Amino acid sequence: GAHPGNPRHVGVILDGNRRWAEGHGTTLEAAYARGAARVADLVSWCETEGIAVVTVWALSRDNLRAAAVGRILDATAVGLAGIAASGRWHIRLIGETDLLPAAPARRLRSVADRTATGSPGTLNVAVAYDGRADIAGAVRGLLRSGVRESDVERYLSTAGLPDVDLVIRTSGERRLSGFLPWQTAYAELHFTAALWPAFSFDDFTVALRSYRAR
Amino acid sequence: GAHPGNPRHVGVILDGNRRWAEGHGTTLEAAYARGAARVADLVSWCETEGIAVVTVWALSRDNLRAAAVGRILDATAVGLAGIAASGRWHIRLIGETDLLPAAPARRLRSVADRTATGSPGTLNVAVAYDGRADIAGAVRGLLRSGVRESDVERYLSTAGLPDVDLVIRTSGERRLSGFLPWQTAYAELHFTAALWPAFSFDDFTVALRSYRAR
Repeated sequence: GAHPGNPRHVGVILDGNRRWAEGHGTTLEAAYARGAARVADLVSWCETEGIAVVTVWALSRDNLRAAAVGRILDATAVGLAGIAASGRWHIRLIGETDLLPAAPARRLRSVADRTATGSPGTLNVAVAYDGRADIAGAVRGLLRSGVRESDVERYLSTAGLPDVDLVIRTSGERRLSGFLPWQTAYAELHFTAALWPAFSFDDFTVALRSYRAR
Repeated sequence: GAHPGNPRHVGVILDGNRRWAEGHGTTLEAAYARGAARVADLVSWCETEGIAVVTVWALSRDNLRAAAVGRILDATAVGLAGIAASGRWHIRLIGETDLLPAAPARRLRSVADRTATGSPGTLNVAVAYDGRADIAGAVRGLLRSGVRESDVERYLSTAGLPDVDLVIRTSGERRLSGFLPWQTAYAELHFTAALWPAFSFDDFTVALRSYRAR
Protein backbone atom coordinates (compact mmCIF):
# COMPACT_ATOMS: atom_id res chain seq x y z
CA GLY A 1 0.00 0.00 0.00
CA ALA A 2 0.80 3.69 -0.37
CA HIS A 3 2.76 5.90 2.02
CA PRO A 4 1.13 9.28 2.68
CA GLY A 5 3.55 11.87 1.49
CA ASN A 6 4.71 9.88 -1.53
CA PRO A 7 3.54 10.54 -5.08
CA ARG A 8 0.82 8.14 -6.21
CA HIS A 9 1.91 8.21 -9.87
CA VAL A 10 5.47 8.96 -10.98
CA GLY A 11 6.24 9.76 -14.64
CA VAL A 12 9.85 9.58 -15.82
CA ILE A 13 11.15 10.94 -19.12
CA LEU A 14 14.04 8.57 -19.94
CA ASP A 15 16.28 11.17 -21.47
CA GLY A 16 19.99 10.95 -22.19
CA ASN A 17 20.52 7.55 -23.85
CA ARG A 18 22.00 9.04 -27.03
CA ARG A 19 24.39 11.31 -25.12
CA TRP A 20 25.37 8.44 -22.84
CA ALA A 21 26.14 6.22 -25.82
CA GLU A 22 28.34 8.88 -27.45
CA GLY A 23 30.17 9.56 -24.18
CA HIS A 24 30.88 5.86 -23.61
CA GLY A 25 31.63 4.86 -27.20
CA THR A 26 28.67 2.45 -27.34
CA THR A 27 25.85 1.78 -29.74
CA LEU A 28 22.40 3.24 -29.22
CA GLU A 29 21.01 -0.26 -28.61
CA ALA A 30 23.53 -0.74 -25.80
CA ALA A 31 22.37 2.49 -24.14
CA TYR A 32 18.74 1.39 -24.31
CA ALA A 33 19.69 -2.01 -22.85
CA ARG A 34 21.26 -0.18 -19.91
CA GLY A 35 18.27 2.15 -19.80
CA ALA A 36 15.93 -0.82 -19.48
CA ALA A 37 18.02 -2.08 -16.55
CA ARG A 38 17.49 1.36 -14.96
CA VAL A 39 13.72 0.99 -15.50
CA ALA A 40 13.97 -2.31 -13.61
CA ASP A 41 15.86 -0.50 -10.81
CA LEU A 42 13.27 2.30 -10.81
CA VAL A 43 10.26 0.02 -10.35
CA SER A 44 12.06 -1.90 -7.58
CA TRP A 45 12.70 1.35 -5.70
CA CYS A 46 9.08 2.38 -6.26
CA GLU A 47 7.77 -0.90 -4.84
CA THR A 48 9.83 -0.40 -1.66
CA GLU A 49 8.13 3.00 -1.34
CA GLY A 50 4.62 1.69 -2.14
CA ILE A 51 4.43 3.69 -5.38
CA ALA A 52 2.20 1.60 -7.59
CA VAL A 53 1.76 3.62 -10.80
CA VAL A 54 4.83 4.40 -12.90
CA THR A 55 4.88 5.78 -16.43
CA VAL A 56 8.12 5.92 -18.39
CA TRP A 57 8.59 7.75 -21.69
CA ALA A 58 11.05 5.63 -23.66
CA LEU A 59 10.60 6.87 -27.24
CA SER A 60 9.06 9.99 -28.74
CA ARG A 61 7.39 10.17 -32.11
CA ASP A 62 9.79 12.96 -33.07
CA ASN A 63 12.71 10.62 -32.33
CA LEU A 64 11.39 8.01 -34.75
CA ARG A 65 13.35 10.09 -37.28
CA ALA A 66 14.28 2.46 -38.62
CA ALA A 67 16.87 -0.26 -38.14
CA ALA A 68 17.89 1.72 -35.05
CA VAL A 69 14.30 2.01 -33.75
CA GLY A 70 13.91 -1.73 -34.13
CA ARG A 71 17.05 -2.51 -32.12
CA ILE A 72 16.02 0.00 -29.46
CA LEU A 73 12.56 -1.53 -29.14
CA ASP A 74 14.06 -4.99 -28.93
CA ALA A 75 16.62 -4.01 -26.29
CA THR A 76 13.76 -2.48 -24.32
CA ALA A 77 11.58 -5.60 -24.60
CA VAL A 78 14.45 -7.87 -23.51
CA GLY A 79 15.45 -5.56 -20.68
CA LEU A 80 11.91 -5.61 -19.29
CA ALA A 81 11.91 -9.42 -19.06
CA GLY A 82 12.91 -9.41 -15.39
CA ILE A 83 10.12 -6.98 -14.49
CA ALA A 84 7.69 -9.26 -16.31
CA ALA A 85 9.00 -12.38 -14.58
CA SER A 86 8.62 -10.69 -11.18
CA GLY A 87 4.83 -10.64 -11.39
CA ARG A 88 4.85 -7.33 -9.47
CA TRP A 89 3.99 -5.05 -12.42
CA HIS A 90 1.31 -5.03 -15.10
CA ILE A 91 3.16 -3.54 -18.11
CA ARG A 92 1.02 -1.56 -20.54
CA LEU A 93 2.06 0.23 -23.72
CA ILE A 94 1.02 3.75 -24.66
CA GLY A 95 1.75 5.77 -27.76
CA GLU A 96 1.05 5.28 -31.44
CA THR A 97 2.61 1.83 -31.62
CA ASP A 98 1.28 1.29 -35.13
CA LEU A 99 4.01 3.77 -36.18
CA LEU A 100 6.77 1.32 -35.14
CA PRO A 101 8.30 -1.52 -37.18
CA ALA A 102 5.94 -4.42 -36.87
CA ALA A 103 8.16 -7.30 -35.68
CA PRO A 104 9.97 -5.39 -32.87
CA ALA A 105 6.65 -3.84 -31.89
CA ARG A 106 5.05 -7.26 -31.61
CA ARG A 107 7.89 -8.51 -29.41
CA LEU A 108 7.46 -5.53 -27.10
CA ARG A 109 3.68 -6.08 -27.06
CA SER A 110 4.32 -9.77 -26.35
CA VAL A 111 6.36 -8.97 -23.22
CA ALA A 112 3.71 -6.55 -21.97
CA ASP A 113 0.80 -8.85 -22.73
CA ARG A 114 2.33 -11.62 -20.58
CA THR A 115 2.03 -9.35 -17.49
CA ALA A 116 -1.77 -8.89 -17.48
CA THR A 117 -1.97 -10.54 -14.05
CA GLY A 118 0.95 -8.52 -12.65
CA SER A 119 0.05 -6.86 -9.33
CA PRO A 120 0.06 -4.44 -7.46
CA GLY A 121 2.03 -2.19 -9.78
CA THR A 122 1.20 -0.67 -13.14
CA LEU A 123 4.10 0.23 -15.46
CA ASN A 124 3.10 2.28 -18.51
CA VAL A 125 5.73 2.35 -21.25
CA ALA A 126 5.34 5.17 -23.76
CA VAL A 127 6.77 4.51 -27.24
CA ALA A 128 6.11 6.63 -30.33
CA TYR A 129 4.21 8.92 -27.94
CA ASP A 130 3.49 12.61 -28.52
CA GLY A 131 1.44 14.89 -26.26
CA ARG A 132 -0.13 16.94 -29.02
CA ALA A 133 -1.13 13.68 -30.76
CA ASP A 134 -2.57 12.46 -27.44
CA ILE A 135 -4.74 15.59 -27.23
CA ALA A 136 -5.69 15.34 -30.91
CA GLY A 137 -6.84 11.75 -30.28
CA ALA A 138 -9.38 12.99 -27.76
CA VAL A 139 -10.99 14.93 -30.64
CA ARG A 140 -11.10 11.92 -32.96
CA GLY A 141 -12.52 9.93 -30.04
CA LEU A 142 -15.39 12.32 -29.35
CA LEU A 143 -16.18 12.49 -33.07
CA ARG A 144 -16.58 8.71 -33.38
CA SER A 145 -18.76 8.74 -30.24
CA GLY A 146 -21.34 10.91 -32.03
CA VAL A 147 -18.60 18.70 -24.16
CA ARG A 148 -17.04 18.91 -20.70
CA GLU A 149 -13.39 18.82 -19.68
CA SER A 150 -14.05 15.38 -18.21
CA ASP A 151 -15.21 14.22 -21.66
CA VAL A 152 -11.93 15.32 -23.25
CA GLU A 153 -10.02 13.44 -20.56
CA ARG A 154 -12.06 10.25 -21.14
CA TYR A 155 -11.15 10.19 -24.83
CA LEU A 156 -7.43 10.88 -24.55
CA SER A 157 -5.35 8.18 -26.14
CA THR A 158 -3.93 7.92 -22.57
CA ALA A 159 -7.34 7.96 -20.88
CA GLY A 160 -6.30 4.85 -18.93
CA LEU A 161 -3.60 6.90 -17.11
CA PRO A 162 -4.53 8.96 -14.06
CA ASP A 163 -2.97 12.26 -13.00
CA VAL A 164 0.82 12.30 -12.55
CA ASP A 165 2.02 13.57 -9.18
CA LEU A 166 5.76 13.79 -9.90
CA VAL A 167 7.60 14.03 -13.22
CA ILE A 168 11.32 13.28 -13.33
CA ARG A 169 13.32 14.14 -16.42
CA THR A 170 16.96 13.17 -16.70
CA SER A 171 19.91 14.58 -18.72
CA GLY A 172 19.56 18.11 -17.30
CA GLU A 173 16.88 19.01 -19.84
CA ARG A 174 14.41 21.39 -18.20
CA ARG A 175 11.48 20.66 -20.49
CA LEU A 176 8.43 18.41 -20.54
CA SER A 177 8.43 18.01 -24.36
CA GLY A 178 4.70 17.37 -24.30
CA PHE A 179 4.80 14.41 -21.88
CA LEU A 180 1.16 13.65 -20.90
CA PRO A 181 0.00 17.29 -21.09
CA TRP A 182 -3.37 16.54 -19.51
CA GLN A 183 -2.25 14.35 -16.60
CA THR A 184 0.89 16.33 -15.70
CA ALA A 185 -0.85 19.71 -15.52
CA TYR A 186 -0.43 19.79 -11.73
CA ALA A 187 2.57 17.51 -11.36
CA GLU A 188 5.64 18.49 -9.40
CA LEU A 189 8.47 18.76 -11.94
CA HIS A 190 11.93 17.47 -11.02
CA PHE A 191 14.99 17.73 -13.23
CA THR A 192 17.85 15.24 -12.68
CA ALA A 193 21.26 16.01 -14.16
CA ALA A 194 22.33 12.40 -14.74
CA LEU A 195 21.83 10.75 -18.10
CA TRP A 196 19.15 8.04 -17.97
CA PRO A 197 21.50 4.97 -18.23
CA ALA A 198 23.35 6.29 -15.17
CA PHE A 199 20.23 7.09 -13.09
CA SER A 200 21.07 6.23 -9.48
CA PHE A 201 19.32 5.51 -6.22
CA ASP A 202 20.61 8.89 -5.01
CA ASP A 203 18.87 10.53 -7.98
CA PHE A 204 15.66 8.68 -7.08
CA THR A 205 15.96 9.70 -3.43
CA VAL A 206 16.60 13.36 -4.27
CA ALA A 207 13.55 13.37 -6.53
CA LEU A 208 11.26 11.80 -3.92
CA ARG A 209 12.56 14.08 -1.17
CA SER A 210 11.88 17.11 -3.39
CA TYR A 211 8.27 15.96 -3.79
CA ARG A 212 7.79 15.33 -0.07
CA ALA A 213 9.29 18.74 0.79
CA ARG A 214 7.09 20.81 -1.55
CA GLY B 1 14.39 43.46 -33.10
CA ALA B 2 15.26 40.11 -31.57
CA HIS B 3 18.64 38.95 -30.27
CA PRO B 4 19.60 35.44 -31.39
CA GLY B 5 19.95 33.39 -28.27
CA ASN B 6 17.04 35.03 -26.46
CA PRO B 7 13.61 33.47 -26.12
CA ARG B 8 11.09 34.83 -28.61
CA HIS B 9 8.11 34.39 -26.26
CA VAL B 10 8.42 34.41 -22.46
CA GLY B 11 5.54 33.19 -20.28
CA VAL B 12 5.55 34.08 -16.59
CA ILE B 13 3.30 32.53 -13.95
CA LEU B 14 2.85 35.38 -11.44
CA ASP B 15 2.84 33.22 -8.36
CA GLY B 16 3.29 34.26 -4.75
CA ASN B 17 1.06 37.33 -4.27
CA ARG B 18 -0.99 35.73 -1.48
CA ARG B 19 2.10 34.54 0.41
CA TRP B 20 3.74 37.93 -0.05
CA ALA B 21 0.70 39.70 1.34
CA GLU B 22 0.59 37.45 4.42
CA GLY B 23 4.33 37.86 5.03
CA HIS B 24 4.11 41.66 4.80
CA GLY B 25 0.81 42.17 6.62
CA THR B 26 -0.87 43.66 3.54
CA THR B 27 -4.13 43.13 1.72
CA LEU B 28 -4.36 40.94 -1.36
CA GLU B 29 -5.16 44.01 -3.48
CA ALA B 30 -1.92 45.62 -2.30
CA ALA B 31 0.06 42.55 -3.39
CA TYR B 32 -1.52 42.63 -6.84
CA ALA B 33 -0.77 46.36 -7.11
CA ARG B 34 2.88 45.57 -6.43
CA GLY B 35 2.65 42.60 -8.77
CA ALA B 36 1.43 44.86 -11.57
CA ALA B 37 4.43 47.13 -10.96
CA ARG B 38 6.61 44.02 -11.41
CA VAL B 39 4.84 43.29 -14.72
CA ALA B 40 5.78 46.83 -15.78
CA ASP B 41 9.40 46.10 -14.75
CA LEU B 42 9.31 42.78 -16.62
CA VAL B 43 8.19 44.25 -19.94
CA SER B 44 10.79 47.03 -19.65
CA TRP B 45 13.55 44.45 -19.18
CA CYS B 46 12.16 42.44 -22.09
CA GLU B 47 12.20 45.46 -24.40
CA THR B 48 15.87 46.09 -23.60
CA GLU B 49 16.51 42.49 -24.65
CA GLY B 50 14.33 42.68 -27.80
CA ILE B 51 11.84 40.14 -26.42
CA ALA B 52 8.58 41.15 -28.02
CA VAL B 53 6.03 38.54 -26.89
CA VAL B 54 5.29 38.22 -23.17
CA THR B 55 2.44 36.28 -21.58
CA VAL B 56 1.70 36.64 -17.88
CA TRP B 57 -0.68 34.43 -15.91
CA ALA B 58 -2.25 36.73 -13.32
CA LEU B 59 -5.34 34.79 -12.19
CA SER B 60 -6.39 31.16 -12.49
CA ARG B 61 -9.94 29.95 -12.75
CA ASP B 62 -9.33 27.76 -9.70
CA ASN B 63 -8.34 30.86 -7.73
CA LEU B 64 -11.65 32.57 -8.52
CA ARG B 65 -12.80 30.64 -5.42
CA ALA B 66 -15.71 37.89 -5.46
CA ALA B 67 -15.16 41.22 -3.76
CA ALA B 68 -11.50 40.16 -3.61
CA VAL B 69 -11.38 39.19 -7.30
CA GLY B 70 -12.82 42.57 -8.20
CA ARG B 71 -10.19 44.48 -6.21
CA ILE B 72 -7.44 42.32 -7.68
CA LEU B 73 -8.64 42.92 -11.23
CA ASP B 74 -8.87 46.64 -10.55
CA ALA B 75 -5.39 46.85 -9.01
CA THR B 76 -4.10 45.01 -12.07
CA ALA B 77 -5.85 47.35 -14.52
CA VAL B 78 -4.54 50.45 -12.71
CA GLY B 79 -1.05 49.02 -12.42
CA LEU B 80 -0.91 48.41 -16.17
CA ALA B 81 -1.69 52.06 -16.94
CA GLY B 82 1.98 52.97 -17.37
CA ILE B 83 2.55 50.11 -19.80
CA ALA B 84 -0.47 51.30 -21.77
CA ALA B 85 0.71 54.91 -21.77
CA SER B 86 4.14 53.83 -23.06
CA GLY B 87 2.76 52.76 -26.43
CA ARG B 88 5.38 49.97 -26.53
CA TRP B 89 3.00 47.05 -25.82
CA HIS B 90 -0.28 45.85 -27.27
CA ILE B 91 -2.06 44.38 -24.22
CA ARG B 92 -4.44 41.51 -24.91
CA LEU B 93 -6.55 39.51 -22.48
CA ILE B 94 -6.82 35.73 -22.45
CA GLY B 95 -8.90 33.45 -20.29
CA GLU B 96 -12.60 33.06 -19.66
CA THR B 97 -13.17 36.71 -18.79
CA ASP B 98 -16.93 36.25 -18.82
CA LEU B 99 -16.39 34.41 -15.49
CA LEU B 100 -15.20 37.64 -13.80
CA PRO B 101 -17.32 40.36 -12.17
CA ALA B 102 -18.53 42.56 -14.96
CA ALA B 103 -17.49 46.08 -13.88
CA PRO B 104 -13.85 45.25 -12.91
CA ALA B 105 -13.61 43.09 -16.03
CA ARG B 106 -14.75 45.98 -18.20
CA ARG B 107 -12.17 48.29 -16.64
CA LEU B 108 -9.42 45.77 -17.35
CA ARG B 109 -10.72 45.32 -20.91
CA SER B 110 -10.82 49.11 -21.25
CA VAL B 111 -7.12 49.45 -20.40
CA ALA B 112 -6.19 46.69 -22.83
CA ASP B 113 -8.40 47.98 -25.63
CA ARG B 114 -6.67 51.39 -25.52
CA THR B 115 -3.36 49.72 -26.52
CA ALA B 116 -4.43 48.29 -29.91
CA THR B 117 -1.79 50.42 -31.65
CA GLY B 118 0.94 49.52 -29.13
CA SER B 119 4.11 48.31 -30.87
CA PRO B 120 6.45 46.35 -31.11
CA GLY B 121 5.54 44.31 -28.05
CA THR B 122 2.60 42.05 -27.31
CA LEU B 123 1.64 41.52 -23.65
CA ASN B 124 -0.93 38.77 -23.08
CA VAL B 125 -2.59 38.90 -19.65
CA ALA B 126 -4.27 35.67 -18.58
CA VAL B 127 -7.16 36.03 -16.12
CA ALA B 128 -9.64 33.30 -15.21
CA TYR B 129 -7.46 31.07 -17.40
CA ASP B 130 -7.26 27.27 -17.19
CA GLY B 131 -5.25 24.98 -19.47
CA ARG B 132 -7.74 22.14 -19.52
CA ALA B 133 -10.49 24.65 -20.39
CA ASP B 134 -8.23 26.03 -23.14
CA ILE B 135 -7.91 22.54 -24.63
CA ALA B 136 -11.63 21.87 -24.20
CA GLY B 137 -12.35 25.09 -26.12
CA ALA B 138 -10.53 23.71 -29.15
CA VAL B 139 -13.16 20.93 -29.20
CA ARG B 140 -16.10 23.34 -29.00
CA GLY B 141 -14.40 25.39 -31.72
CA LEU B 142 -14.05 22.50 -34.16
CA LEU B 143 -17.66 21.47 -33.50
CA ARG B 144 -19.05 24.88 -34.42
CA SER B 145 -16.86 24.86 -37.56
CA GLY B 146 -18.75 21.81 -38.87
CA VAL B 147 -8.68 16.55 -37.85
CA ARG B 148 -4.97 17.38 -37.66
CA GLU B 149 -2.92 18.59 -34.71
CA SER B 150 -2.67 21.95 -36.47
CA ASP B 151 -6.48 22.13 -36.48
CA VAL B 152 -6.62 21.64 -32.71
CA GLU B 153 -4.05 24.41 -32.28
CA ARG B 154 -6.05 26.80 -34.51
CA TYR B 155 -9.14 26.44 -32.34
CA LEU B 156 -7.53 26.79 -28.92
CA SER B 157 -9.03 29.61 -26.93
CA THR B 158 -5.39 30.87 -26.98
CA ALA B 159 -4.92 30.25 -30.71
CA GLY B 160 -3.61 33.81 -31.04
CA LEU B 161 -0.57 32.90 -28.87
CA PRO B 162 2.46 31.25 -30.47
CA ASP B 163 4.77 28.72 -28.84
CA VAL B 164 6.39 29.75 -25.54
CA ASP B 165 10.18 29.46 -25.45
CA LEU B 166 10.75 30.09 -21.73
CA VAL B 167 8.37 29.74 -18.79
CA ILE B 168 9.25 31.41 -15.49
CA ARG B 169 7.28 30.55 -12.37
CA THR B 170 7.92 32.36 -9.12
CA SER B 171 7.37 31.42 -5.44
CA GLY B 172 9.48 28.24 -5.65
CA GLU B 173 6.55 26.24 -7.00
CA ARG B 174 7.88 23.63 -9.43
CA ARG B 175 4.68 23.15 -11.39
CA LEU B 176 3.09 24.48 -14.56
CA SER B 177 -0.51 24.17 -13.23
CA GLY B 178 -1.79 23.83 -16.78
CA PHE B 179 -0.33 27.09 -18.10
CA LEU B 180 -0.78 27.05 -21.92
CA PRO B 181 -0.37 23.26 -22.25
CA TRP B 182 -0.18 23.38 -26.04
CA GLN B 183 2.25 26.27 -26.48
CA THR B 184 4.58 25.38 -23.59
CA ALA B 185 5.07 21.75 -24.64
CA TYR B 186 8.68 22.46 -25.63
CA ALA B 187 9.37 25.47 -23.44
CA GLU B 188 12.40 25.69 -21.18
CA LEU B 189 11.04 25.71 -17.62
CA HIS B 190 12.64 28.00 -15.03
CA PHE B 191 11.65 28.15 -11.38
CA THR B 192 12.41 31.35 -9.42
CA ALA B 193 12.34 31.24 -5.62
CA ALA B 194 11.21 34.84 -5.08
CA LEU B 195 7.55 35.67 -4.60
CA TRP B 196 6.13 37.57 -7.58
CA PRO B 197 5.83 41.05 -5.90
CA ALA B 198 9.55 40.82 -5.10
CA PHE B 199 10.67 39.63 -8.56
CA SER B 200 14.00 41.31 -9.28
CA PHE B 201 16.24 42.13 -12.20
CA ASP B 202 18.64 39.47 -10.86
CA ASP B 203 15.80 36.93 -11.06
CA PHE B 204 15.12 38.02 -14.65
CA THR B 205 18.82 37.78 -15.53
CA VAL B 206 19.20 34.32 -13.98
CA ALA B 207 16.18 33.12 -15.94
CA LEU B 208 17.44 34.49 -19.26
CA ARG B 209 20.94 33.15 -18.67
CA SER B 210 19.49 29.70 -17.94
CA TYR B 211 17.69 29.78 -21.29
CA ARG B 212 20.76 30.93 -23.20
CA ALA B 213 22.91 28.24 -21.54
CA ARG B 214 20.61 25.28 -22.32
